[PDB]
Amino acid sequence: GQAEIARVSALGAAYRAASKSASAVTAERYNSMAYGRVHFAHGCSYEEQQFNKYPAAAAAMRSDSYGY
Amino acid sequence: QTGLVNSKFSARMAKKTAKQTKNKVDEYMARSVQRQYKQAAVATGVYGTQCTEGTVKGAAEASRSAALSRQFRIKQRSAFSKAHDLFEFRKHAIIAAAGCSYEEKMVTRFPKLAAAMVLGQTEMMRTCSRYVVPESVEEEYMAASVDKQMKRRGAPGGVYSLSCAEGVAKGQAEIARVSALGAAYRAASKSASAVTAERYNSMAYGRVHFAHGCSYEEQQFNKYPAAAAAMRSDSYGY
Amino acid sequence: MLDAFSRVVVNSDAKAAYVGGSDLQALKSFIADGNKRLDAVNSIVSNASCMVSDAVSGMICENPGLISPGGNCYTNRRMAACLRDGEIILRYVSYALLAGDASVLEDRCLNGLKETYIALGVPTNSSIRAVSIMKAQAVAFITNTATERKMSFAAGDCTSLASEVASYFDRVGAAIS
Amino acid sequence: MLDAFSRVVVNSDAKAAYVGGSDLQALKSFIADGNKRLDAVNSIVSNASCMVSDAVSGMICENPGLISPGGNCYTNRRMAACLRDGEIILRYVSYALLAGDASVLEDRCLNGLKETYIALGVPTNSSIRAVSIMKAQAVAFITNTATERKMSFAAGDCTSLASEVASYFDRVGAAIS
Amino acid sequence: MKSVITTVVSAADAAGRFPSNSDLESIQGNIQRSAARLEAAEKLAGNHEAVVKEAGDACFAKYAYLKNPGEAGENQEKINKCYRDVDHYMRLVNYCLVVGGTGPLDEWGIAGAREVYRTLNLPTSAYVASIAYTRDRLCVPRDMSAQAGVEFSAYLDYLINALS
Amino acid sequence: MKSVITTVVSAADAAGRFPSNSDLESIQGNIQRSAARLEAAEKLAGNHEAVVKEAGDACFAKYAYLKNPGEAGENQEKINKCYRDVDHYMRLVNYCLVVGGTGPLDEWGIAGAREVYRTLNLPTSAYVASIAYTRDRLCVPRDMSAQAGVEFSAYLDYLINALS
Amino acid sequence: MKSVITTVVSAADAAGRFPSNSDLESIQGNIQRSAARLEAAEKLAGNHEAVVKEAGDACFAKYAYLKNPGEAGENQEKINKCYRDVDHYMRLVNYCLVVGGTGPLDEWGIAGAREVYRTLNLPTSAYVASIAYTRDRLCVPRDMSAQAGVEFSAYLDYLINALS
Amino acid sequence: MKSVITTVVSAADAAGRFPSNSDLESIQGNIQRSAARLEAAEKLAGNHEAVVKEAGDACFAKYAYLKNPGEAGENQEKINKCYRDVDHYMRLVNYCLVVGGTGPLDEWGIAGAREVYRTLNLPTSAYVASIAYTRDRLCVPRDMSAQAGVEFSAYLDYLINALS
Ligand SMILES: C=CC1=C(C)[C@@H](Cc2[nH]c(/C=C3N=C(/C=C4\NC(=O)[C@H](C)[C@H]4CC)C(C)=C\3CCC(=O)O)c(CCC(=O)O)c2C)NC1=O
Ligand SMILES: C=CC1=C(C)[C@@H](Cc2[nH]c(/C=C3N=C(/C=C4\NC(=O)[C@H](C)[C@H]4CC)C(C)=C\3CCC(=O)O)c(CCC(=O)O)c2C)NC1=O
Ligand SMILES: C=CC1=C(C)[C@@H](Cc2[nH]c(/C=C3N=C(/C=C4\NC(=O)[C@H](C)[C@H]4CC)C(C)=C\3CCC(=O)O)c(CCC(=O)O)c2C)NC1=O
Ligand SMILES: C=CC1=C(C)[C@@H](Cc2[nH]c(/C=C3N=C(/C=C4\NC(=O)[C@H](C)[C@H]4CC)C(C)=C\3CCC(=O)O)c(CCC(=O)O)c2C)NC1=O
Ligand SMILES: C=CC1=C(C)[C@@H](Cc2[nH]c(/C=C3N=C(/C=C4\NC(=O)[C@H](C)[C@H]4CC)C(C)=C\3CCC(=O)O)c(CCC(=O)O)c2C)NC1=O
Ligand SMILES: C=CC1=C(C)[C@@H](Cc2[nH]c(/C=C3N=C(/C=C4\NC(=O)[C@H](C)[C@H]4CC)C(C)=C\3CCC(=O)O)c(CCC(=O)O)c2C)NC1=O
Ligand SMILES: C=CC1=C(C)[C@@H](Cc2[nH]c(/C=C3N=C(/C=C4\NC(=O)[C@H](C)[C@H]4CC)C(C)=C\3CCC(=O)O)c(CCC(=O)O)c2C)NC1=O
Ligand SMILES: C=CC1=C(C)[C@@H](Cc2[nH]c(/C=C3N=C(/C=C4\NC(=O)[C@H](C)[C@H]4CC)C(C)=C\3CCC(=O)O)c(CCC(=O)O)c2C)NC1=O
Ligand SMILES: C=CC1=C(C)[C@@H](Cc2[nH]c(/C=C3N=C(/C=C4\NC(=O)[C@H](C)[C@H]4CC)C(C)=C\3CCC(=O)O)c(CCC(=O)O)c2C)NC1=O
Ligand SMILES: C=CC1=C(C)[C@@H](Cc2[nH]c(/C=C3N=C(/C=C4\NC(=O)[C@H](C)[C@H]4CC)C(C)=C\3CCC(=O)O)c(CCC(=O)O)c2C)NC1=O
Ligand SMILES: C=CC1=C(C)[C@@H](Cc2[nH]c(/C=C3N=C(/C=C4\NC(=O)[C@H](C)[C@H]4CC)C(C)=C\3CCC(=O)O)c(CCC(=O)O)c2C)NC1=O
Ligand SMILES: C=CC1=C(C)[C@@H](Cc2[nH]c(/C=C3N=C(/C=C4\NC(=O)[C@H](C)[C@H]4CC)C(C)=C\3CCC(=O)O)c(CCC(=O)O)c2C)NC1=O
Ligand SMILES: C=CC1=C(C)[C@@H](Cc2[nH]c(/C=C3N=C(/C=C4\NC(=O)[C@H](C)[C@H]4CC)C(C)=C\3CCC(=O)O)c(CCC(=O)O)c2C)NC1=O
Ligand SMILES: CCC1=C(C)[C@@H](CC2=N/C(=C\c3[nH]c(C[C@@H]4NC(=O)C(C)=C4CC)c(C)c3CCC(=O)O)C(CCC(=O)O)=C2C)NC1=O
Repeated sequence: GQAEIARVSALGAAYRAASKSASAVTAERYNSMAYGRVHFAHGCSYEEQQFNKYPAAAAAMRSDSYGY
Repeated sequence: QTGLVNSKFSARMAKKTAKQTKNKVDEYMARSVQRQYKQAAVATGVYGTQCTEGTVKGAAEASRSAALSRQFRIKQRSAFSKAHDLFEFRKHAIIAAAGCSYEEKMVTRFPKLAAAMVLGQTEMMRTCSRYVVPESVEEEYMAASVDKQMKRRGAPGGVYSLSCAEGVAKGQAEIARVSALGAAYRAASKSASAVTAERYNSMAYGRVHFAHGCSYEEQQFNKYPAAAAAMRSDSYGY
Repeated sequence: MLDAFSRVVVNSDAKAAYVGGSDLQALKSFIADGNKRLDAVNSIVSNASCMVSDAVSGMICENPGLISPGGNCYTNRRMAACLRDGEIILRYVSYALLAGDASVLEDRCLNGLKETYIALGVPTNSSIRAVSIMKAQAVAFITNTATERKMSFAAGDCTSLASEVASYFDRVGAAIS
Repeated sequence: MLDAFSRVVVNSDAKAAYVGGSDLQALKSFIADGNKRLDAVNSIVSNASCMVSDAVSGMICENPGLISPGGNCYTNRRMAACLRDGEIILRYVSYALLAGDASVLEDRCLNGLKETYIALGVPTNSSIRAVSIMKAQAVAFITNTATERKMSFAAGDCTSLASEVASYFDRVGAAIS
Repeated sequence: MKSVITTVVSAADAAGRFPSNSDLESIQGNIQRSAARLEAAEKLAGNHEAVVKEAGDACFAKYAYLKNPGEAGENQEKINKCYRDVDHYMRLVNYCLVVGGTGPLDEWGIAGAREVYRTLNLPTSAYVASIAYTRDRLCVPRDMSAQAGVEFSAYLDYLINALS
Repeated sequence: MKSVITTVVSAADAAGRFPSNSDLESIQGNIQRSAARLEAAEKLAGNHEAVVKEAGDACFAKYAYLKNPGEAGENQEKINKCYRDVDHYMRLVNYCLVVGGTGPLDEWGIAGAREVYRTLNLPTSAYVASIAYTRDRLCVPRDMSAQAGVEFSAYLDYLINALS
Repeated sequence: MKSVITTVVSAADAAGRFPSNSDLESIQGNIQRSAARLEAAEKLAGNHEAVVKEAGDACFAKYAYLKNPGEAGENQEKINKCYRDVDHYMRLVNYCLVVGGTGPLDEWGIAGAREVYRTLNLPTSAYVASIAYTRDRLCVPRDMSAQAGVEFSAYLDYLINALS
Repeated sequence: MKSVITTVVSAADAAGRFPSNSDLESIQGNIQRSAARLEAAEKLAGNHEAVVKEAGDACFAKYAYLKNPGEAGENQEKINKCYRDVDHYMRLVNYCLVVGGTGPLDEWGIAGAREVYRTLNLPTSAYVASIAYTRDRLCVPRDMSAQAGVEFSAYLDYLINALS
């Protein structure tokens, strides 16, 4: 049952992130681009040019030893 | 965490994107223009005979049925027929707003506003087919051949398109027949000050929208303005 | 519009009479040489572009005043309108030949054409000479008596279809006169 | 729009390939049982009015909440719109069956219908149950397995046309889902 | 008057095109069918006293309430004008067997049908009862051939679907 | 793509009507012709190396002025792209023999034809010379049957009338 | 929803005009009538079990042919859904007595009425029989007042004229 | 000519509808008001020499600059035509008290008003000064009743709002 509780809790958080303020959706929009560009791009001028267009793809990458 | 990969059960995108509140501007812009264009038919408070839907008891509800599947058919268009609409509606919306470079940008950003402007302005100054009656059989053949050529784009290549559809259930084409038959009587029976008001803006409308300096076509439209009223643009269909 | 099948129905509806074998044998004869009719119309669609060229240039070849300055077929804009009109008339005559009835020729083409040409100043005499040349070409193409081009077919008689299209062409001529 | 003859032409034009007897035998087979297709479509036009009244009333017979106050098929205005929409869908499926191709079903009917019903609040589940009942009626009328009415025909097999219309109906169902 | 030739000529005329091989193709379809859909017009033309008598009283057998005083079919000329209407409808079916099209049914019996029978209280179920009776009174090998039996019934069920 | 079924389905759809006996009638016309207009597609499909070679040089035989330097058909790839065009046109004729319609000729070779050959200086008389040569090189009892010879020539003369 | 205020506000809005003395005048007409057309809504609201029972079986008394097997009103839920419909129609009449307008009759019972009863074979004469019975079962000094009796019957005969 | 009946008849005619209970309701509003808005037309009809004399010189008292040579109201016939205009405007107010509508004000004094006074240099403030003076010279219990005093002033302030 615990995976189901963690399901429903992760399902509510997705609604809460899709419903926040207009000043915070465009604040998390920019530091995501910057975060991906410094932590993972490292001068590869394609990957920056992908992260600027699409920063949710920049936010969706972790480091290696986080797992999952 | 997305609806695609194997992690999630069918709940996503609970938010306003920049799509939808773009399109809700064009909704309101089309409606606040149809208001101002219908506000010329009801000038002093009485409803004029132009803005009468039905004459049978259930002709108005059936015209609402016909007019709701009308603009659903506009949504059932190909991508080649999506794109061909706005790039000539923008052309023709420039011709409506002669000066006023405010309106030149106003009709150029918004896409359902310019479609409403070119049909509300011809409904407002009464330059349609079904409002002008030929003063002689002379103009009747003139306007017959314009209707012949203008319905060629409604059946392109031998096949009919949905844009020429006339009813979607049985009996509905007959209701739309009788409703179009009453409107022709009502247009042939109006005031003497309105038959010669629709006579002039028809000449002017044809001359600016379709003649474009061809000194023959003006010289045809001045003699015969029901032939000028009987020509549409391309992406109206029918 | 009507065709050959519809005109007996319209004629019998004004009697309140059922149609039977009193007049269905004419329709069965329309059916039996109906393949001759499809052999007939195709010879005009095959040579439709040469027919207007041979007709409208022959009109000027017999009347050089149409291209004198001021004439009806004088300038480059008016020549295109006349070459367009000739092919429109040929298209409607081919419609009436395929239909077996001159209903589509009357209302969509000839209804209101005479005083349209009167208001435009189009001379009727040259127009009549333009349709009659096309009639002479059509009756030569139907019977395969064309001197310049011959086609392939099954052998037999086709004067019925040649006569039908000959009756359609001066029906066009009588309306614009 | 396209039909069965046009789709091989569209498919072969993107090869720059001439069509021949590599794939004309499929079209000749489309021709040979083409009279079976005309026997097939006529059974749906004969019973088109009963099909929508057996479909839409069965939809409520399995779901009484559509006519609860507030429901989609609740009032007298909305019932007419739903009975109209069912017959429109049946009309386009009959177009696609006569054409031998689902091109006319896509663009003129199904292109933009799903989010049209989403914007109107039309429940999709009841709509799917409405098209599927009509599918079950159509496959019974094609094969003459209808329990209430039988028709006259020449004997033989018609599962290919029954399968074509069965593939058209859940093609309608997949687009509005 | 939608026949098979009116369909192709107006389609070629809307596009401004000469009659091509598409348009020539449709006319031979009005050669192979039309050898045998005109024998149904023979069967309908010589038998029309009996088939509108046999179908004229079928609706009154189903709906005997019409003959009541104050009801719809009150007096004798009511019934005479009703048999007139059944004769008119079978005449249009006889026309449609001859054009190869539903044109004479459409623009002479079907267009504006619902806006008469509603305002005059003529029940359309009584109209479809006679045509439905005539549709199943026909058995194929006695009255006509196989090609004629399907095409005669197809114009009947088209009017049945159009009337209600 | 005007075939015989696209003509009737869109005509029924513009009126909001079910497919009636008119629409069913047109399809059997695509049964009686179409047994023998597809043998012309066999004759065109296996012989297309030779019939576009024999017609490809017929226009250069009539119009030898094209091969001049500075003229229209200057170098070798001019002639290669010209033979490509004759192959493309005979492919659309082969398609039109198979649909039973002029659709694939129209929307793939005829629509927008005049607005290319004028701006690129391709003379349309050189295009109609090859098709006219192919029209009279055919004699009926050697290459195909009688039904095939008329319908193969009818799609050729339709394109001849459309190109000029 | 054509009430007396929806009529004048939209008429002033189509002209772009403020509400003038014409528009203010129409509202006091909804003061003098509306003191007594709402007592008819009291009479209809507390008596609606009996007036749709008394009118529900009047159509079956006139039209006993409906209850036959294979006929229109075959089984028991047929009759239950028919009494449901008579209740729905008298509810819209009760609404129309309250708005002072024919709006709730129009857009909830009258719009699209004819395109249901024809395709489902519901005879509209059976619908107008109940409403006509309810129109003459009312006598004025027993059930309501004089102002209420005319305005209650006027919404009934409006629906009678609209249904047929 | 927007009266209370022209508003409802054209609204019923645009929809193709018979005059229903909405349309009948608006006319009794022209019964309860119209017993007392016509006494204002009595007060205006017998007193119109004095009320346009008293208001005619009020604008010249406020705007004495008009009477200068070279200015707007130069000579005597200027003043005569100005008093003519005040008489014309009070006549249209007298008409509007009688129709129960602003129609005769609109299409006879208000439509095209601004496109005359601008091109002829007639100052609209001088026009609204007389009507504003007439609006507050009226006190209710001496000249008319209470129902008449509000409806006479309402047609005056409507023209005041329309002129500027
Ligand atoms: C929602 C989007 C939206 C727009 C883009 C504008 C477009 C627009 N303007 C006017 C109406 C008008 N538009 C203008 C503006 C101009 N007229 C001119 O002669 C100049 C060329 C031009 C810019 C200076 C004026 C002065 C009027 C009032 C009179 C008139 O129609 O000319 C009307 C008709 C309404 C009416 O007159 O009753 C419309 C649709 N209005 C809108 O509501
Ligand atoms: C549906 C049927 C149908 C037709 C029959 C034509 C009929 C027709 N022809 C012309 C118009 C014309 N028609 C002609 C023709 C001629 N002058 C002659 O002496 C010759 C007899 C003849 C050429 C063979 C000319 C020259 C004009 C143009 C007049 C001008 O600009 O000078 C016009 C006016 C429109 C225009 O200017 O193009 C029309 C409606 N159009 C149709 O839609
Ligand atoms: C300068 C003066 C000049 C002329 C006098 C005419 C010459 C001319 N040729 C024809 C007559 C014709 N014109 C054609 C047309 C054609 N023949 C073909 O086989 C081709 C397919 C197509 C043109 C390419 C046909 C078929 C006839 C009938 C006689 C014949 O078969 O040649 C007629 C009609 C006879 C009549 O009036 O009754 C005329 C007047 N053209 C001119 O330019
Ligand atoms: C779209 C394609 C298509 C066609 C074009 C026609 C093609 C065609 N025509 C004929 C057949 C024929 N065609 C003709 C016609 C003529 N013979 C002549 O000598 C004259 C030149 C011309 C007169 C107009 C005759 C006389 C016959 C044979 C007799 C007949 O068919 O009745 C036949 C033989 C079948 C039959 O006997 O009916 C065919 C297939 N049918 C088609 O399916
Ligand atoms: C060309 C193709 C084509 C279509 C498919 C339809 C699609 C369609 N349906 C509706 C409109 C509608 N459609 C329905 C239907 C239903 N509600 C249900 O739960 C059932 C599943 C279903 C009946 C079987 C209803 C009830 C409305 C009206 C909504 C309302 O007013 O409440 C509308 C809006 C126009 C109108 O209000 O009539 C459109 C465009 N129209 C077309 O032109
Ligand atoms: C109140 C509850 C209620 C129901 C549950 C349904 C009953 C019903 N009937 C059919 C099924 C059908 N309905 C028809 C329709 C007809 N048969 C004919 O011969 C006539 C011509 C025409 C109507 C007059 C046909 C042909 C079938 C297929 C089975 C059969 O042949 O009877 C189906 C489809 C089966 C499925 O879902 O897959 C349902 C649900 N109707 C209701 O009212
Ligand atoms: C518009 C009028 C018109 C039609 C309706 C059809 C009518 C029709 N169908 C068939 C003929 C046939 N029809 C069927 C079809 C069926 N048989 C069954 O058992 C099933 C109920 C059904 C499957 C869908 C079969 C199996 C044949 C005989 C085999 C065949 O024709 O290929 C035939 C005999 C000719 C032939 O053999 O092809 C005819 C005239 N044709 C027309 O011209
Ligand atoms: C050419 C096509 C054509 C038709 C399809 C019919 C359709 C039709 N029927 C009627 C008219 C009628 N139809 C009936 C028939 C009936 N009413 C009854 O009382 C009986 C219950 C029922 C018998 C089934 C009656 C009585 C009239 C006359 C109207 C009347 O008396 O109320 C009328 C009015 C003119 C007339 O009196 O004939 C028309 C146009 N008539 C046509 O000309
Ligand atoms: C043109 C349209 C047309 C029709 C629809 C029929 C309709 C019809 N059927 C019958 C009369 C009959 N028809 C049949 C035929 C049959 N009964 C059956 O049980 C079998 C299923 C079926 C074919 C064997 C029989 C057995 C009778 C005599 C008994 C009766 O009247 O039903 C009669 C009386 C005279 C006669 O027999 O012809 C008529 C006019 N006749 C027509 O002229
Ligand atoms: C599917 C349908 C289809 C067609 C009908 C043709 C039509 C066509 N031809 C050309 C294009 C061409 N056609 C020619 C042919 C000629 N020009 C000459 O120099 C010679 C005189 C003459 C030989 C007869 C040439 C040379 C080009 C290339 C354009 C150029 O080089 O100027 C092009 C431009 C693209 C290309 O290079 O192929 C197209 C679309 N191609 C198609 O794909
Ligand atoms: C809010 C406004 C409103 C109305 C005016 C009515 C109108 C109406 N009636 C019916 C629907 C119906 N009406 C009847 C009634 C009858 N048919 C018979 O068999 C008897 C002869 C007759 C009794 C008089 C029946 C049986 C149905 C269900 C359809 C059917 O079973 O065929 C339906 C379909 C939905 C349903 O089942 O209720 C609607 C919208 N309902 C409404 O909600
Ligand atoms: C809100 C709507 C509404 C109605 C339309 C009536 C309808 C109605 N009438 C009666 C019942 C009755 N109604 C009357 C009244 C009359 N019979 C006559 O002959 C006179 C002309 C007339 C007025 C004196 C009589 C005498 C009875 C008893 C006998 C009967 O049932 O008809 C009953 C049974 C209980 C009762 O009396 O109220 C009902 C519900 N009542 C309502 O609540
Ligand atoms: C039926 C409705 C109706 C009206 C509302 C008025 C409106 C009106 N006033 C004037 C016209 C005028 N109005 C004035 C009045 C004035 N200008 C001055 O010099 C003074 C400052 C000022 C007094 C207040 C004058 C002088 C003219 C004549 C124009 C002129 O001489 O310049 C005219 C031109 C015709 C005329 O001479 O009367 C009209 C239509 N007249 C009407 O018939
Ligand atoms: C879905 C798309 C759509 C339509 C198309 C129309 C069609 C239509 N117009 C109507 C009804 C109608 N129409 C007009 C006139 C018309 N109305 C105006 O507001 C102006 C400025 C008018 C002139 C153009 C009037 C006066 C009425 C009566 C209802 C009212 O507005 O008071 C009615 C109601 C009929 C009835 O109630 O019986 C319909 C169905 N309505 C729609 O909803």
